[PDB]
Amino acid sequence: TRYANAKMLPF
Amino acid sequence: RYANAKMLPFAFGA
Amino acid sequence: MKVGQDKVVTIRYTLQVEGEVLDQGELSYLHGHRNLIPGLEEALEGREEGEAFQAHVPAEKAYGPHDPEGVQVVPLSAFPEDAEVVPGAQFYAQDMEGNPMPLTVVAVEGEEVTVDFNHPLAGKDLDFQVEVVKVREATPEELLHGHAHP
Ligand SMILES: [Cl-]
Repeated sequence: TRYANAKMLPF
Repeated sequence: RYANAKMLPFAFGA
Repeated sequence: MKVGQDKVVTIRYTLQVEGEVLDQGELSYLHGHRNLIPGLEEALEGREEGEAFQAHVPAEKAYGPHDPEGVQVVPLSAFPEDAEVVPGAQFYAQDMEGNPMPLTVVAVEGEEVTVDFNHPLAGKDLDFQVEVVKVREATPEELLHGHAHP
């Protein structure tokens, strides 16, 4: 859907 | 979209 | 005291999808503020403390249907370098409003990692055995916050 130029973060 | 996503009992994200 | 609006309700539950039981627990929640999936909430409304019952909740009334547009692919660039990108692992990303959007990673294919933004239970109907163990009036502070304090 929607995404950004930011990295994912752990659990 | 996923307006239910945080509802209990099994909640996706916190 | 019966389950109703602005009452903190504590219940213990068993969840079955198709025929497989997938979780069991105890939870307390604030009734009437959209903190519990609607189908469950509707089953609980009016129940007296002590009542025990079985409830079937269709997906539309719990977690919704699975959205195909919710499954996407982004470079492994985006993932952290300490991190383990493996089927099943769970991460968050950032929406345009700035708010986190969670995901569960579905498949890793070299450079390309495919993830799923749907709720894990999306599209699946749910079966419940539920025990209402306590209903209490909500505290002012719970009311200002919108949630039972656990
Ligand atoms: Cl709550």
